[PDB]
Amino acid sequence: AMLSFEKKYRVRGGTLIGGDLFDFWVGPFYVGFFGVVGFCFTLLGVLLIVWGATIGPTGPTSDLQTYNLWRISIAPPDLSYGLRMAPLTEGGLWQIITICAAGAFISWALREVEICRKLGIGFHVPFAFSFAIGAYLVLVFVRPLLMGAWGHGFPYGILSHLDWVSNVGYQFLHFHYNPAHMLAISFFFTNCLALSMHGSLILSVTNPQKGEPVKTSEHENTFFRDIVGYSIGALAIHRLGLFLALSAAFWSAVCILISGPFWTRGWPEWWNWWLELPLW
Amino acid sequence: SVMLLGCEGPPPGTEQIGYRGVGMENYYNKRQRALSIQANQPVESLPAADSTGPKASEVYQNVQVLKDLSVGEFTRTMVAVTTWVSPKEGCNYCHVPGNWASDDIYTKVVSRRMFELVRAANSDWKAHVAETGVTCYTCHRGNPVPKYAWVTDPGPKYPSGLKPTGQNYGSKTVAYASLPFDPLTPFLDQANEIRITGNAALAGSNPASLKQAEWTFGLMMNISDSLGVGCTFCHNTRAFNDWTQSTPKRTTAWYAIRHVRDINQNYIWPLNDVLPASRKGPYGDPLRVSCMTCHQAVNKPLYGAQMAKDYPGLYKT
Amino acid sequence: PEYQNIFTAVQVRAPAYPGVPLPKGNLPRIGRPIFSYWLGKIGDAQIGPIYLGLTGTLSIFFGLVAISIIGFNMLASVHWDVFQFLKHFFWLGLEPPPPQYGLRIPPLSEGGWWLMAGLFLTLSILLWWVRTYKRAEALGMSQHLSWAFAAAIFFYLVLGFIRPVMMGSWAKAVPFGIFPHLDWTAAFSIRYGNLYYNPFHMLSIAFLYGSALLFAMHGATILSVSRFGGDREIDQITHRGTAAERAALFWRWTMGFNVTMESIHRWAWWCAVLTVITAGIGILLSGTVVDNWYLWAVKHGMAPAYPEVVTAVNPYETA
Amino acid sequence: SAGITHYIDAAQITIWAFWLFFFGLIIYLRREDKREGYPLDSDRTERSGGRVKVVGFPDLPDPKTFVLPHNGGTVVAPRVEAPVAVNATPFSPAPGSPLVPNGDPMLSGFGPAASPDRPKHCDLTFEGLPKIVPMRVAKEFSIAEGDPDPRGMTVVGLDGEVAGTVSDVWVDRSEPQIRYLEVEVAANKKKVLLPIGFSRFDKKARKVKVDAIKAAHFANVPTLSNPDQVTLYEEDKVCAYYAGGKLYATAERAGPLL
Amino acid sequence: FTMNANLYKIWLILDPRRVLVSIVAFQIVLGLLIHMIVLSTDLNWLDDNIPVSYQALGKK
Amino acid sequence: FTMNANLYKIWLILDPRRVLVSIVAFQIVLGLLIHMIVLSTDLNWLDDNIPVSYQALGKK
Amino acid sequence: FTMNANLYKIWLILDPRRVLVSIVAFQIVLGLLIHMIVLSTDLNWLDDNIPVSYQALGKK
Amino acid sequence: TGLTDDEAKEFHAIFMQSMYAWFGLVVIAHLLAWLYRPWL
Ligand code: BCL
Ligand code: BCL
Ligand code: BCL
Ligand code: BCL
Ligand SMILES: CC[C@H]1c2cc3[nH]c4c(c3C)C(=O)[C@H](C(=O)OC)c4c3nc(cc4[nH]c(cc(n2)[C@@H]1C)c(C(C)=O)c4C)[C@@H](C)[C@@H]3CCC(=O)OC/C=C(\C)CCC[C@H](C)CCC[C@H](C)CCCC(C)C
Ligand SMILES: CC(C)=CCC/C(C)=C/CC/C(C)=C/CC/C(C)=C/CC/C(C)=C/CC/C(C)=C/CC/C(C)=C/CC/C(C)=C/CC1=C(C)C(=O)c2ccccc2C1=O
Ligand SMILES: COC(C)(C)C/C=C/C(C)=C/C=C/C(C)=C/C=C/C(C)=C/C=C\C=C(C)\C=C\C=C(C)\C=C\C=C(C)\C=C\CC(C)(C)OC
Ligand code: HEM
Ligand code: HEM
Ligand code: HEM
Ligand code: HEM
Ligand SMILES: [Ca+2]
Ligand SMILES: [Ca+2]
Ligand SMILES: [Fe+3]
Repeated sequence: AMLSFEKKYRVRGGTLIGGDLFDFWVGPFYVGFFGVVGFCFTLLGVLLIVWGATIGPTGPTSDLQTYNLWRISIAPPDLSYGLRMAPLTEGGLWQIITICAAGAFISWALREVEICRKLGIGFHVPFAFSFAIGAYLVLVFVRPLLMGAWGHGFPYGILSHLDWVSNVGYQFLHFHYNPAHMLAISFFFTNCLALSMHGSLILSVTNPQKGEPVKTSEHENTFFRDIVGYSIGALAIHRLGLFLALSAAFWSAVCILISGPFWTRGWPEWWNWWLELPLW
Repeated sequence: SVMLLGCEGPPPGTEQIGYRGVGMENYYNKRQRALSIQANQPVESLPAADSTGPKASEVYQNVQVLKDLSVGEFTRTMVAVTTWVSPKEGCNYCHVPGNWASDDIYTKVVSRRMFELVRAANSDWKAHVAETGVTCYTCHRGNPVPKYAWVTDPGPKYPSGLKPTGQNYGSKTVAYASLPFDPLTPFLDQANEIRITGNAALAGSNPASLKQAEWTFGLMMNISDSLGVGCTFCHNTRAFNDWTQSTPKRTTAWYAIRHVRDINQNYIWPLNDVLPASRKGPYGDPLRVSCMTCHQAVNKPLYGAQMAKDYPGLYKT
Repeated sequence: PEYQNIFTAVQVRAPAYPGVPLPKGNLPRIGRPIFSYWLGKIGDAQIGPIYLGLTGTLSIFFGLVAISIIGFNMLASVHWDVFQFLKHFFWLGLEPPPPQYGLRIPPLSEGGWWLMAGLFLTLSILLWWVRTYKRAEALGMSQHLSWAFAAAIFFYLVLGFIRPVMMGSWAKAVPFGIFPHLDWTAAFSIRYGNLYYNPFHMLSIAFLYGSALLFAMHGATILSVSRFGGDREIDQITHRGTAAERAALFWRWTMGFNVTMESIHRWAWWCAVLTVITAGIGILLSGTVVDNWYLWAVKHGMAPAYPEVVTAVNPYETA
Repeated sequence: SAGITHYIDAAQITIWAFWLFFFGLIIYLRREDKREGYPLDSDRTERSGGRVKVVGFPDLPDPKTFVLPHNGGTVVAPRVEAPVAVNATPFSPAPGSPLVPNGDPMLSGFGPAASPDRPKHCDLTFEGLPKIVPMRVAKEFSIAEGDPDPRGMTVVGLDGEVAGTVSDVWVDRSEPQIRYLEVEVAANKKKVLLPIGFSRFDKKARKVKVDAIKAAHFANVPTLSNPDQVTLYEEDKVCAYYAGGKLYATAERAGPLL
Repeated sequence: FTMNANLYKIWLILDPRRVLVSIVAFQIVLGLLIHMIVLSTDLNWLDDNIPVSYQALGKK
Repeated sequence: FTMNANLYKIWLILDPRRVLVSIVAFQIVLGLLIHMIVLSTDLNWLDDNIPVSYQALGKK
Repeated sequence: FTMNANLYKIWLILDPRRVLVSIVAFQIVLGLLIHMIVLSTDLNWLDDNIPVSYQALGKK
Repeated sequence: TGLTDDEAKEFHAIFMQSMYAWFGLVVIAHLLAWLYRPWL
């Protein structure tokens, strides 16, 4: 099964590892080396995540053990072990499962890599996706490492990983005062401000008023030049966006990292350096 | 504006407060904690006394509290006090050259109260102070006027009428936040309801104001930086008001929130009548007490330094 | 200038393009276009001209009043001491009217200026929305931007119009302050039992996230395909091209399915516009319909269960 | 989301109200996601999904109508497009398997080098002149005050060897920018256009580096009909040729690294 | 309208349509503003004092 | 009249469109920035002293 | 330079400056990584003992 | 710029009389208030 214009693109080659072997397409997907890899992590983890719902906080017969997607949770081991493997039951699952996350995320990127390698397109997507993965490598590896405990990670619970975000947040009082955190936020907002703007314009030029032709880039420019003056540019936005997106994550990564390993006091207070400046 | 990149370095302290992976964790700077302890050390207790001889009220004529004690013990409790309060100005601080019993110098008068004050704490408010207790040092730490004392903060400057907006200024009171920054007076001094977290699922039951919660947040901030910890310490942020979950400390502090009131409402406020100008705030109110006063940025004053135990005169007789 | 279609290596310039001809009644564009080598090294270099009619002028003047009022009071609290002004800027802010006024018009002192500068900022946006509507039809363009901007405005008014007024107190309104407004959202949550359990608030995040996600994909993809002219979406939407012709295959092979060059922009729209949609709601429900989203969740068996390794007593029931 | 409900309230009476609108909007989208491509071609791997179906969850939408501008035709979405051609053989009789390019993959016009037959016309500006044209016609366009001039630089190649020298660059009237480079191949002495996307600069040695194809490949690059304007048809078939290099310019590239 | 004589020359340099819209708008705000800045202070005529309290004879 | 001697040559380098427009703005904002700040100041006139509080009288 | 006798051949495969500078960094990141890892707790020569006591004694 | 000496001096003149138009109308303004509410 291929698209009206797929067949003429399914070329052989452009593989990183053992490509020729797994070099083929299963439905609308691609496999190759990394293709099989990720899968070997998917079920090996996805099922473990289910095994957690099965087992539960204490036991499968317990009253805590539930199957409500909301209440489901897979918390990491205590901070006692630090950088040690805790019993599969007492934190082990999380630890192992997480190792499957990196194997899924990273491979998924690597897989995208050669996938682009075949279409001779740019490696933008993967490189971009890297950040997302990188950000993850911070909320589970980097941070915990400089904190000396794999238990610093976040629980794998649809709603469970929100509390971990509330505590660690208040752990520094009003977590709204974090420099990197603020900055990052701005980006997330700008980004959304960009999408709501980009996507909108396109549809507003290719589907104008009734009895009207498809506008051209000639309009797009003027449009935003008549509401606020300047127009970033066609691909410019596709650049800007990509930027915001990544920047949003980057600055965020920093945001949490600095929180703890590089600062134990309360963020609201950090801003004091600006106050204690010999100028006021 | 700018983004932080590391004013403190790794690996920071760690203290697992809640169940594995609940977010409830304490992270403290290693070095800082060191310096804090070091510079925040007590004073070795004085040598034990004979505890015999005659009684205080026996020989000493003008004694209203330390009577129970003997001479050596009382002479001792007189020494300690001088080293803890005015080790700088000697005994002449709360007395008159010769008149070991005169009550002309205000420093004495208060000292009396302050005495009962302390005792009370150790004798009737043990759920808070525990079997440890507090001494004149805990607050005075060797200074006639406790460094960490407070007063009704005036706020920002007078725009000639619209000045009431007392929530726009980073006061060290609230950990450099932008809250009212003066929760000590309305709470630590008064008794304004701190609770605002609705106890019912749907609306129509709790009339609490949004500003109100900002106020509580205020106080909490201040408290948080007083003991020098993170809310995780007392609670699990997803249950700011569920006690069934929140932390033993949460309650312990509860009592203090009043032990402080007590200390201001029944001891520190009355003495204002005799306290001089430099001891009175702009609003005429006297320097009161706060969690910051004792704790001074340490969950347990002097890191659990048990001083009062070695001083029997510092307990209700 | 690393070329991954990141920075325009070599720029060129042509006579200032005074926009396209507008219809009858629409004032002629104004402003001598400017050129910036640097800025242009990011995207477009030419600047302006800009349109400014009734609605426009009426807007730029309107909201410019609110800003002044705000910045004014800010510099007012600091006792007009710029020194301490640029110092406490973040902290400084125009606080709302005290609860001791409900909705009644307070004196310029106790909350007045806020309200005033508020209505001037409320209409300033509502008016600006029309300003955009006038820039769309004047070019035969559609109103996808207004529709979105509307959605955003919706949530904007939820923070004052529909919710506060529905509560009967100007107290439940965000203040004019960089930092203090952070406390607002900080307090609001605390006041209503933790927005983490608030359904809509979550749904809205899925967008603040999704949004960032998509553009990270799109903005990127278009570039990766910028080689095969993937930036010129317009002529791609009309007559499909090679850019969009591989641009999809990628996603398809990667995630299974995919959409068209046009299609996607539609997803993006609904993934962004729906953000605030789930915003104004999640807040329109809070305070009025619900008061404690935590108990609300567990009420519906949402809130997860955690062992009890730590617990505190309750001096209230005891005493 | 629980299977059984014992609690009722307004908050929840609006939540489902959303999911319905959501489950609906996601479909609205899907429909649109099929205005280019579908129906599929084969059955290599029977459409995968929680619920198979003939052609996806949502039935194909109704053909939209696009009125191009003045002096233009009309486009419909979706549209019944005639089957294309594949200049490659199946690497294996097993479905999904790739198709090996016949002859010189550098010009086999398959995969990386493969490009659809775009309209054999040319894109225009708002008024009607060919949008993308050479500076030899753009009497107004000039190199940004300061930025180094490309016209005159020698276009190097993958292997490193020089392939030719730039004789002019193609600017864009509609959107001020440089989109192509009128390169003058040395071998064939012909004039082929070079796309920005593949065009790299080394202002130090006055060059336009290209890792796409070798210097020799610049020879047989899809020629243009009119040297005073680039046709959309060719335009897309142009920069596509370079793509091949991205995967054919060297046996090592297509070959595995580990 | 005496000085009107020499003032007529302004129309030759500035676009009349501008000074009109700029002002028709400028007054818009000023008006909405004054009643506001005033009603919020000197006399909140609407419901601060006179006439017969809508609260007294009203609420009861 | 003194300086007005050679000050005419000014318009020869500074366009009138410029001055006229900016001037209006400055004098507008500037002015409003006076009744404003000064208003907030003691010599307020709307609700400071007189008219002596009638609100209190008429209201109730 | 014992094994260095036949190890010269490794250069036809590995680029010259490629692994050259590719290691210059490696070293760096390692150095500070180690000055760092060691500093954290084992031996904190900076502040831990003497011949210091400059601030504790000096400041006081 | 954009003009010669002629048109220039003419503008300056009328432009002045219009400026003294303000100062006078504003000074007389201040004075009227100065009498009523004395600042300082
Ligand atoms: C009391 C709580 C505090 C608080 C505490 C914290 C804490 C604590 C943290 C944040 C973090 C973040 N906070 Mg905060 N935060 C607060 C209030 C806010 C507010 C607000 C308006 O009030 C906002 C907008 C934010 C915004 C943010 C983000 C900038 C940041 C998440 C960044 C990110 O992009 O990760 C990007 C993404 C990822 C790491 C995940 C990786 C994605 C992977 C690779 C893909 C998964 C695929 C999956 C398996 C497949 C699904 C498909 C199915 C098969 C169908 N916070 C309050 C004040 N915040 C976090 C942060 O800084 O991170 C850097 C963080 O740790
Ligand atoms: C970024 C800072 C915090 C964090 C803070 C928050 C906050 C705050 C919120 C979420 C929310 C969500 N987070 Mg989270 N989250 C973090 C890290 C993660 C990671 C990760 C791999 O690291 C994952 C997979 C998730 C997943 C999720 C989703 C369940 C939920 C929807 C978000 C969204 O719409 O994104 C945009 C993207 C998409 C819609 C597309 C793909 C996402 C899909 C729908 C989620 C699938 C996850 C699945 C249950 C995992 C198991 C898969 C098995 C194969 C079954 N979070 C870090 C630790 N997260 C929101 C929520 O409602 O939680 C209940 C919310 O409000
Ligand atoms: C401790 C505090 C709580 C919390 C409390 C709140 C509160 C309270 C709210 C949110 C809301 C949101 N939160 Mg939250 N939030 C927390 C933690 C998080 C985290 C996190 C990772 O930890 C994340 C990712 C989020 C994410 C989000 C977003 C989904 C949502 C913001 C929508 C938005 O577009 O705003 C940006 C956009 C707008 C306000 C609209 C724009 C309107 C117009 C266009 C602006 C006018 C322009 C004007 C002219 C500008 C001139 C200015 C003048 C100078 C004055 N929250 C913590 C748990 N969150 C909002 C929500 O939707 O709740 C349901 C909200 O109200
Ligand atoms: C402060 C204590 C006093 C008081 C003292 C003063 C004093 C003192 C002054 C005013 C002035 C003013 N006061 Mg008062 N005022 C008080 C209470 C009030 C109240 C009130 C509701 O209580 C109001 C509404 C006002 C209202 C006003 C304005 C009418 C006026 C501001 C003019 C201006 O800045 O133009 C801004 C300027 C311009 C737009 C441009 C310059 C004007 C030129 C000359 C004309 C333009 C020429 C152009 C090129 C030709 C084209 C024509 C058209 C533009 C198309 N006052 C109290 C009682 N008031 C000022 C005034 O009226 O000066 C005359 C002034 O000096
Ligand atoms: C700066 C980077 C931005 C970004 C970009 C980005 N994301 C991307 C991409 C890019 C460029 C892709 O190419 C890729 C994609 O969609 O490819 C088709 C993707 C993607 N971004 C995704 C999600 C995602 N991105 C996010 C954020 C961002 N993505 C940033 C804004 C977020 C959040 C939290 O806001 C989420 C949730 C996925 C839809 C997809 C990647 C899918 C993938 O590679 O999955 C691999 C693995 C599996 C399918 C199996 C996992 C099972 C494991 C064995 C267990 C792991 C357990 C897990 C850690 C527990 C999670 C529990 C939570 C519910 C608490
Ligand atoms: C309780 C109960 C009864 C349960 C029943 C359970 C049952 C029945 C289960 C059986 C059903 C099963 C097992 C189903 C499994 C389905 C699975 C596993 C799917 C895996 C695929 C997967 C993880 C997909 C992730 C997709 C996600 C989350 C994408 C996020 C971004 C997003 C909004 C994408 C949608 C729009 C698209 C496709 C964007 C990509 C895209 C972008 C970004 C472009 O820029 C672009 C440019 C030019 C042309 C095309 C495109 C393009 O397509
Ligand atoms: C002196 O200043 C100078 C001249 C130098 C200029 C400088 C100005 C500066 C520096 C200004 C800075 C401003 C800043 C930093 C502002 C920051 C604002 C922030 C952070 C705002 C954040 C949130 C604001 C919100 C959510 C506002 C919501 C407002 C609403 C909902 C208003 C509603 C109003 C209504 C409904 C009015 C209704 C009319 C009546 C009341 C009559 O209906 C009964
Ligand atoms: C070492 C120096 C000091 C000596 C020798 C000393 C001695 C004494 C003596 C003998 C008495 C009881 C005498 C009587 O009233 O008849 C007494 C009482 C008292 N002293 Fe001191 N004193 C010293 C320092 C201080 C200081 C620094 C303070 C102040 C904080 C202080 C506060 C008091 C008070 C308040 C009483 C009365 C106690 C009561 O009411 O029961 N003294 N002191
Ligand atoms: C029993 C031991 C204590 C003695 C003898 C003592 C003595 C005194 C004296 C003499 C003063 C007046 C100082 C002056 O201004 O000249 C004073 C003030 C004060 N004391 Fe104590 N005190 C004791 C314990 C405490 C404790 C435990 C606290 C802490 C809560 C405390 C808090 C204060 C405050 C807030 C003031 C007012 C500030 C001031 O007077 O300058 N004192 N104390
Ligand atoms: C900065 C982080 C903190 C925040 C945001 C916070 C917030 C709150 C809130 C909202 C309440 C009111 C709950 C209700 O409606 O009943 C509260 C109460 C309370 N908090 Fe915290 N808190 C923080 C840190 C702390 C810490 C560190 C302690 C411990 C020393 C503490 C002790 C208490 C106590 C004892 C009460 C009950 C007060 C009463 O009797 O009304 N809190 N907190
Ligand atoms: C209202 C503000 C105050 C709060 C919230 C507060 C809170 C607390 C808490 C939570 C603890 C237990 C710490 C732990 O478990 O490690 C504690 C201990 C203690 N507090 Fe306070 N406190 C306050 C004010 C004070 C004041 C004014 C004094 C001074 C006289 C004081 C003296 C002590 C002492 C001596 C201990 C040690 C008891 C022990 O070891 O368990 N506190 N306080
Ligand atoms: Ca506030
Ligand atoms: Ca004066
Ligand atoms: Fe796009």
